[PDB]
This record gives sequence, C-alpha cells and structure tokens, in this order.
Amino acid sequence: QEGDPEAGAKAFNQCQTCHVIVDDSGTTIAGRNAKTGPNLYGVVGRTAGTQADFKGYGEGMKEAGAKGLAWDEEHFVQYVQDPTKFLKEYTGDAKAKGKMTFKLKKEADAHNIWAYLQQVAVRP
Ligand code: HEC
Repeated sequence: QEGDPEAGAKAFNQCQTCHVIVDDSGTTIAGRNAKTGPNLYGVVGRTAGTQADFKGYGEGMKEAGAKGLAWDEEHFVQYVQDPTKFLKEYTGDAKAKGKMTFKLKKEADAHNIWAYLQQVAVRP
C-alpha cells in the first residue's frame, strides 16, 4: 500500500527467476515459466504454503500456514528479508530453514513489490 507499484513491477525481476504471476485464466502477468517457487498470483492474503499447484513447499512453510500465517505486508516483508529467521520465529521451530534462504537486499524493494502485487496479483 505505501510502496511504489511501478517501482515494484521493476523490482519483481528479482523474483521471476523462480516465480511467476499467472491468473486463473492462465495469462502471464509477470515472469515467464519459473517453477522453482509457487505462482504468486493470489498470494495476497493467502495462507502460507497452500498454493494448490505447488509441490515444493518446505515443512516450515506448510507449518507456518498451519499455525495461521496468511500473507499481508508486514509478514511478507519480514519473510523475504530473512526467510529462515522468519520461519524459525513464526514456527517456533529453531530448526526450520525453508527451501529458500537468501535474504533480500533492500527493504524498499519489499514494500514496492507488495504494492505491485496488490495491484496485479489480487484474486477477485
Ligand atoms: C528462487 C531462487 C527464488 C527466488 C529468486 C525468489 N523466491 Fe520466493 N520462493 C521460492 C521458494 C522455493 C519458495 C518456497 C519456500 C519454502 O520454504 O517452501 C518461495 C516462496 C515464496 C513465498 C511464499 C508464497 C506461498 O505460497 O506461501 C513468497 C511470499 C515469495 N517466495 C516471494 C518472493 C519474492 C517477493 C521474490 C522476489 C523479491 C522471490 N520470492 C524470489 C524461491 C524463490
């Protein structure tokens, strides 16, 4: 919401190596065909670790979603900044790591990509 969606659309290039945003009709809104990560379409407000077509979720992600994690900005930003650190605290498991552990470099990108998802990845 307070980030720059247009700056986020551009910062999304960092994520398209592994994600894609493809609406229910099947149109690619961002990215080409990366499957490593889950389709980010409809992630806003979605319960962590529940994208129907994804099969590579780590246990930490499936459990955080089971403990009640649905994506909002606050969380989404903490997560991409340090994904392990976030899964350990949310999950309470000091042994959770996740399938992606790189830490985002800028916090602004995080807010901007969120403002962009809020503009293109919200499942009506
Ligand atoms: C590949 C090297 C990745 C890059 C680059 C990015 N993401 Fe990612 N993401 C990846 C994986 C394998 C997973 C699964 C994590 C696991 O432990 O299971 C994810 C997950 C996410 C999620 C969770 C979505 C869900 O369905 O609950 C989000 C919110 C997410 N990724 C965001 C994201 C953003 C914004 C990126 C660019 C800055 C990005 N990812 C890059 C793998 C990879």
